[PDB]
Amino acid sequence: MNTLQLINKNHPLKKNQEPPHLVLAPFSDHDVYLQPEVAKQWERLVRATGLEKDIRLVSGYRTEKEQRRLWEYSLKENGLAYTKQFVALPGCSEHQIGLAIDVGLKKQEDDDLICPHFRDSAAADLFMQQMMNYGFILRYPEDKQEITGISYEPWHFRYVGLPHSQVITAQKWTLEEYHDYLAQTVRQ
Amino acid sequence: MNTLQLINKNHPLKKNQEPPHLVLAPFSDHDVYLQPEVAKQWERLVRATGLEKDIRLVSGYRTEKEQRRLWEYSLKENGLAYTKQFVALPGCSEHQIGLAIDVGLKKQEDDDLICPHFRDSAAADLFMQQMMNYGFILRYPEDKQEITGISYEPWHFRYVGLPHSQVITAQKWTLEEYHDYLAQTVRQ
Ligand SMILES: C[C@@H](CP(=O)(O)[C@@H](C)N)C(=O)O
Ligand SMILES: C[C@H](N)P(=O)(O)C[C@H](C)C(=O)O
Ligand SMILES: [Cl-]
Ligand SMILES: [Zn+2]
Ligand SMILES: [Zn+2]
Repeated sequence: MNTLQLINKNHPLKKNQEPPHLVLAPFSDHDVYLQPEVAKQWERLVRATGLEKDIRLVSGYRTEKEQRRLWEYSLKENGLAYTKQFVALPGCSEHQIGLAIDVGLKKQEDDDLICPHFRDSAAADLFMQQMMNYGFILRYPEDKQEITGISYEPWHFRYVGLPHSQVITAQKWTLEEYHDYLAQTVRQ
Repeated sequence: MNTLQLINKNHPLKKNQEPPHLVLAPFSDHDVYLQPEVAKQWERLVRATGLEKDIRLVSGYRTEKEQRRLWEYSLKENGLAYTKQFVALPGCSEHQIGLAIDVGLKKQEDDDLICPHFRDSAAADLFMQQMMNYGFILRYPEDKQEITGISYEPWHFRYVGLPHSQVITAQKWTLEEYHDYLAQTVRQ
């Protein structure tokens, strides 16, 4: 189980890839499932930031079939442009390996399917200060769209574990750039 | 597509069972998947009742592994007796075939994933007046626990389609009793 696995349009999942072990993750108002270490660190993060009343887990594990239904729904409802921007192709979603969390605010009207609100908020600010100390990175940062192939998603966090999350966040890297960095270092 | 399939402790899913067709379902704050006709009738029901801003889809299709992890979670958090009251055994949940919905109120903060709040509100009252006209039944009514093997769940609805849901609801039947009725009637 590689917590650093790069999954995107250029690196899709293999169909022989073992489905992740899963557990039900806490701090949601519905059933969300995550790889066990991810759930454990998510829980540690929420408790340590004391954000129990302020944030919630919106989305976790999705099967490929589910990712395809999500994709097809957004394509139909929101059009190809929006969908390519904000939804990963089936086979290319981190949600399919149980290492991705979508996080939202608990006091939200509007709250949308594809783009849960995790912006303009003291809680989100605190979450962004401590996330990396529990193994999470902001997967799709602003102005990295050409590197990640995905538009800015303040709600989507990827578990990579320590110290990777701290290294990545401090350098304001994407996971793509992190792999580039590691490959360049073994190359030198 | 057997919309009347009886799934419970005494009638588990087989792995003769091909997985359900699935679509992303509307009127939720996260990704919920349902069999297509279920999602369609759910959407019609919410629009007809004008409850788009009042209720939400909490849970839909759940894989067998997910049901197992949900059950294991409840065991840890709530103990065995509570879990058996409210959570179907893995392999015995209607959620695994995509014909069940858990419904909650859209305004509820820190809602319970196991037992979503769905009583003492005008929204729930109106939903209970119209659900059966769109193919849904209250799966686990309050005075039927010896028949269903499950405690009263005001939030849990099962799609059986028309006219079945109207027949079942007018008789204050369970799906168990409905099956016994159809069986008994055939022998006439
Ligand atoms: C790129 C992400 C989009 P998301 O899952 O955060 C959004 C659909 N909720 C993915 O599809 O894996
Ligand atoms: C977990 C909730 N109590 P449910 O999903 O409404 C219970 C139902 C019997 C099932 O586990 O399918
Ligand atoms: Cl399908
Ligand atoms: Zn996501
Ligand atoms: Zn249910």
